[PDB]
Amino acid sequence: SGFRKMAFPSGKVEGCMVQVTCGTTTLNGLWLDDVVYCPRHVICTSEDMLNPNYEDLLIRKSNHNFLVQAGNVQLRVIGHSMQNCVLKLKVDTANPKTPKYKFVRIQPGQTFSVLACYNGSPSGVYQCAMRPNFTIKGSFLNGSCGSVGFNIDYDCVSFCYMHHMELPTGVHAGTDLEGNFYGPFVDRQTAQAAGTDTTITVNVLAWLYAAVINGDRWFLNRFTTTLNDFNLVAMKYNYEPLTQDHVDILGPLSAQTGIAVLDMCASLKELLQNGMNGRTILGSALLEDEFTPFDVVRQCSGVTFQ
Amino acid sequence: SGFRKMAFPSGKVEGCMVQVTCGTTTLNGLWLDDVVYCPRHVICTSEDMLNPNYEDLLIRKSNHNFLVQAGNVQLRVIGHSMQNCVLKLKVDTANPKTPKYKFVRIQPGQTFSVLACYNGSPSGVYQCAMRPNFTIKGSFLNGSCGSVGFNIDYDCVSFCYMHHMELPTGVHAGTDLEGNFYGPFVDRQTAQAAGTDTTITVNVLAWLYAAVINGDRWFLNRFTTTLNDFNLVAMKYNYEPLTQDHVDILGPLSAQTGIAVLDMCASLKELLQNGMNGRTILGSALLEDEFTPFDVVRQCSGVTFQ
Ligand SMILES: *C(=N)[C@H](C[C@@H]1CCNC1=O)NC(=O)[C@H](CC(C)C)NC(=O)c1cc2c(OC)cccc2[nH]1
Ligand SMILES: *C(=N)[C@H](C[C@@H]1CCNC1=O)NC(=O)[C@H](CC(C)C)NC(=O)c1cc2c(OC)cccc2[nH]1
Repeated sequence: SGFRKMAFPSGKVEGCMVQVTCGTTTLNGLWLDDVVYCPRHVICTSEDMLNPNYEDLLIRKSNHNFLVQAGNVQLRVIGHSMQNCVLKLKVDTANPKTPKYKFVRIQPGQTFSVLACYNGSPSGVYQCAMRPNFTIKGSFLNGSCGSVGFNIDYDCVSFCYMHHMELPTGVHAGTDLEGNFYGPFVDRQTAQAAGTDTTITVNVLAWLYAAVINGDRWFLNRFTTTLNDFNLVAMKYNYEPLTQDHVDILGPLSAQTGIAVLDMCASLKELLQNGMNGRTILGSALLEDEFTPFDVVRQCSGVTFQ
Repeated sequence: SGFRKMAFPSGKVEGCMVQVTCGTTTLNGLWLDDVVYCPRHVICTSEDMLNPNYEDLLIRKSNHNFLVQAGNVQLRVIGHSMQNCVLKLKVDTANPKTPKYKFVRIQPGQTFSVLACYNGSPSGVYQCAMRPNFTIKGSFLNGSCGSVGFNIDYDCVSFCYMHHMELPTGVHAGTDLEGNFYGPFVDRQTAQAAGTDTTITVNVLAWLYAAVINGDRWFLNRFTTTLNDFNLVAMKYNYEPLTQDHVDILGPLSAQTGIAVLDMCASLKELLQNGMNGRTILGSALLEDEFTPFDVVRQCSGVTFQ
């Protein structure tokens, strides 16, 4: 029993983090096989940062301008290339700890673990959601760039995120491991706006099912609703429209708890309209939206990895 | 910027988790050097837990009744002993992945990372506090006993917790790695009460300092108070009394934010008396008490380990 924001064990990723230095700037990179992946702004100087021409800054640099070290081991760089917003440095030695791995572009509302790193060394791990406006609510300081987010499916690490910037509002933005930003952001020292963020309805409902599985049941009611009528209440309170694909995803949970999806929608509707009344669900006074239905199912059925 | 409940990177601990089988029952153990540590109730049969005589169940068992598996490697058991509520299995081979480590008995209000495991393999990691009533608010299913809690200081893992039971109210209890329970709990299927749980006042203030560091400042006020006067407010509201030791520990944070401890107590008093008014602090509608002052400084100044 109990239910926590839980991250994936980070052993397989800690083994891949290295420090990458170019001139003054140091950040993190990801060492897999014979390639190190790192954010490309490692090649900026404190002036050229307000609008860099990265194709023309990469030209002033040769391999040996790139200092890569795994722990105290220095790696020899034997090639370098730019793909979108990441640099890829070919190194002489292939990471003996390379896990079996995939590169995956994640979808809004999906969750992943972040291993926050500084100077190539892990500091901590936490779970995160890719918000609908393509930001994440993380904990990142100077030097954190190159930190990666990931999921683990059995033995396979799915890398989905590399960290690149903090926006004005204090949320975070970054790329997939192909260097393509999530969202409309660019890697330049400019003030960029994220759009308005809705709440992930399908996740809030999966959390209500976790609550019920764990004994927390005061929010259950006698009522019902329809997908279209609840969706009017979702608009008003800034929740993503709920779809029949979402309904289908909540079904194994609906079928474990004996509570049909649309009656759980009805319980939610009434929490949105009247609030919680100073009570709590799974220890929270707010509606939590960073658990996918998969997360709820992993944590209530006990899925392992190694 | 940002602030999350972060766990320590779990790599050094994953290398130590193994499976321990005694008849029908399988749970987790901790392999360090040539010794495996696991909860002694691995030797109970599904009947005997209501009142076990552990010395007399442990006598019916020989080395070879204990099957240890580290991944797929079966370890040979060459000795066994009971120390308080933990079994110690002497195995022929020393764990090649043994980190530098100590066993530590932590104090109420200190935090630690939990690596939750099943069948000897890691499922996930989250951060936890030892409540004042010596329980923890975790996420543990059947098979999770033997999961351990730990802190990392640079290169040394400090093991502080091994998981043994869930109480009626759905909180959790366990031992230090010498097998002594935190709290008044015993390892038998009996009706056991956690005491009344107070809130960890020194941690709530540490979270308010974190909030201010990160821009959340709306709870700051013009008023002040005294140590004895706020403590009258802490009693009524179920908070542990604040001491000048606590003041002294909150001082480096008071000196980073330019806010003396007693002015921050004053902000808290009025949150306790008036609520939050539908607002949030660091994304929470509740007052968080599972960040120690140390945790706040680790996360706001970016401390690393590996
Ligand atoms: C990576 N090391 C760092 C991570 C930030 C540091 C502070 N918290 C983070 O998450 N990234 C950056 O510093 C990034 C570098 C560019 C060249 C890609 N810049 C920013 O992240 C940045 C610029 C900025 C402005 O205008 C300059 C205004 C508000 C916020 C902001 N953030
Ligand atoms: C260990 N593998 C397991 C962990 C539990 C499983 C369910 N959630 C957990 O945390 N421990 C036990 O099953 C433990 C066995 C020993 C201590 C004999 N028993 C309990 O944890 C337990 C007994 C109990 C009773 O019986 C009076 C009543 C309410 C709750 C409860 N929990």
